[PDB]
Amino acid sequence: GSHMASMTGGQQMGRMEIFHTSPVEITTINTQGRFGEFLCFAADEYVMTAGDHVTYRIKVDESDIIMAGSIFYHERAADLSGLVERVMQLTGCDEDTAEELISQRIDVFNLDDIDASDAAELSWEIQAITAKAAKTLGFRGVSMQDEQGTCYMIDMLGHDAELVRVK
Repeated sequence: GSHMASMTGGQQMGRMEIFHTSPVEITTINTQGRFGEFLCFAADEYVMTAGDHVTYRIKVDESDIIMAGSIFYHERAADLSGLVERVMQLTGCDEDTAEELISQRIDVFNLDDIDASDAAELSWEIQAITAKAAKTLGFRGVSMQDEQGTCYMIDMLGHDAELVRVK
């Protein structure tokens, strides 16, 4: 069975070669992210910082973040009540930041307001909790603010052949 996704008919709109990082050697997906959830990729050559890690270059719909980013239109509307209590207790974030934080629109790396020392370690947890959002829609389409300024968290499906080492 399977091999059906490989025989796709141009269903995936616009693929983007992305740098997924997990310090290892290419054998199995470590799937050990901060949420036990999907894997991180960074934009540009800044896969982590330097390329001393086994990075994977995968092809991904640029549309993924667009159809997933639709979350940031509906969630605050109805889910607000639960969201407020949620992210407030998740990483001690004020509702203003909290709401936008769902789609990870601000890591403490760009933030001078909140103490970017302690909140920095919490921002890794923000990345974990943002994967929870990506876990809900099915399209993972989520982005962060890293050294280069945008990271993304996407699912490492059993199509693992997609993960091509780029160090």
